[PDB]
Amino acid sequence: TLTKHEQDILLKELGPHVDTPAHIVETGLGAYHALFTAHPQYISHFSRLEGHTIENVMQSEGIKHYARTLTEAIVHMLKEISNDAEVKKIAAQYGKDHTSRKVTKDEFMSGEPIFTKYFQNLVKDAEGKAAVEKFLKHVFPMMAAEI
Ligand code: HEM
Repeated sequence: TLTKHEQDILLKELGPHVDTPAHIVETGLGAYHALFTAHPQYISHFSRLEGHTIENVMQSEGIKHYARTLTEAIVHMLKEISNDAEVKKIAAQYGKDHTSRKVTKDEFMSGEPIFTKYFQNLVKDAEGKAAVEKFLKHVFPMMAAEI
């Protein structure tokens, strides 16, 4: 399980990106710009991104909705990342948000390297970039097991 120290480093270094509603949305938008630039065929899987392609998805109203839900799901797991039983419970809930959707388990896991690089570019030092990678490597398989 991640240590309380690692939880503290993550919360401290990601704090300026998740401290206001506007910051939450800008952090999420960056994650989707990375995910869809690598895999633009994933836009079609999200119901509110109907009618859009890579040329115009980032300007949509629907992408702002998912920017908040993705980022706030991540911050909920970060807040409990040193509590093994709670983060496993939370991650199971977020994985279950994907079971009946159009996304495959392989597509879901393809987000790991993209979100790791993106979130690592938001933090300031190597310790925090390593914690971001450890965090995502721990929660991605918990969520993916529900898919
Ligand atoms: C850190 C990893 C991830 C987290 C925490 C996460 C979290 C979520 C959450 C909370 C929802 C529900 C959205 C809502 O309330 O509207 C959702 C939906 C969904 N996610 Fe993820 N997700 C992650 C990775 C991915 C990846 C890599 C994909 C790949 C395409 C993906 C595809 C989807 C799809 C297709 C939906 C359903 C959206 C709809 O049809 O409106 N997720 N995800």
